[PDB]
Amino acid sequence: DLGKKLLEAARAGQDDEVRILMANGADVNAKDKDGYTPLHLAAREGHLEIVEVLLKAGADVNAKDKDGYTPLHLAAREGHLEIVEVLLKAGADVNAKDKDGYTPLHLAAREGHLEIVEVLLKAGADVNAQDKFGKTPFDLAIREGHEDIAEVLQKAA
Repeated sequence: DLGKKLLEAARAGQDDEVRILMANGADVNAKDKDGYTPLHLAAREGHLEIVEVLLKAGADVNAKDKDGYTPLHLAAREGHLEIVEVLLKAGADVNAKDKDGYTPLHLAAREGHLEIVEVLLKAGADVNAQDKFGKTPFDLAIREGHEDIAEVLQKAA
């Protein structure tokens, strides 16, 4: 199964290998046991070239894993700025919620990725989105002391 191979190559950042598999018919929307697609894994790991290749192949940019995470959730959490931007351009739902109501903005704020927070805001991230605990990204920012993020978030309110 070429999908299972594309998943591993995407995670491993094996560009030539990803290239070969897709050039040879690999299912770009292959899912692993946890619902990750190659786009999730590449986005999480920071493999930009692979991300772009998958997107152009029409990979579902808003695919959800078993917990509702989109590739944008992962890139934003991990702090991969270039990947976040590429995902957004490809139509990523910037306000996608996971099973706990976490948006990419929540995750970026929680993690302290200011640059990503700003980029998410420009793409129309909802600063008022609440998670399962009724917390907004602003709340998460205060709860990690991310004051630069807290301020950016409050100005976008």
